[PDB]
Amino acid sequence: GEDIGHIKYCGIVDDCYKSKKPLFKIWKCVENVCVLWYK
Repeated sequence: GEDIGHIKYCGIVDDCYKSKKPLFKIWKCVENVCVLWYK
């Protein structure tokens, strides 16, 4: 299990990642933390 990574307690609404023009939806605000693509 993880242990204090590089989270930031949610992003803002739907832009957790740091970029105003990404390539694909990955980082999202979930569980009050930054989560990647999950199927």
